[PDB]
Amino acid sequence: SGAIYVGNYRVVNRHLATHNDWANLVWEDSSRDLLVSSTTAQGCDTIARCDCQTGVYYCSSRRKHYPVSFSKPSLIFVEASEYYPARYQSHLMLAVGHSEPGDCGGILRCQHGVVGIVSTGGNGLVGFADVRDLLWLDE
Ligand SMILES: COc1ccc(C(F)(F)F)cc1N(C)C(=O)N1CCC[C@H](C(N)=O)C1
Ligand SMILES: [Zn+2]
Repeated sequence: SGAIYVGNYRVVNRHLATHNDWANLVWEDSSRDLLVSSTTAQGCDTIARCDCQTGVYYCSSRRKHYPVSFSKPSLIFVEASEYYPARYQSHLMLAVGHSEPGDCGGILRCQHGVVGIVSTGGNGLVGFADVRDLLWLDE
């Protein structure tokens, strides 16, 4: 579990979104596994605007942060689940890093701010849904 709070927005994995997220929907994209809902309280997370390929992510299954090198956002094949059929997930970045089911939602950050959230992995890999291209999160 986990979310990004920036301005009047909450960014979560689309497969983990709640009834409240869907009743206050701003934008969602099944191909990115993202959903953004509106909030009453003001969020203070800073979104990174960069092409960093190094950062640190929070891994709940180890209660630890890990430094990682990660790939550029791209279309990557993802296995079927109770939430999606087998498909290409867009704007996904992979790193060699552990992860298990509930790790979805952990933040990846670089020196500039929030880069994205854990959305994939499996077999010793973890993937991140990138949010750096969503320029409207700041306004
Ligand atoms: C880092 O995520 C994982 C962690 C562990 C596992 C494992 F292999 F153990 F079952 C799997 C994953 N994945 C990849 C995963 O949870 N899903 C399931 C829900 C939908 C997510 C999506 N973006 O489509 C993909
Ligand atoms: Zn950066």
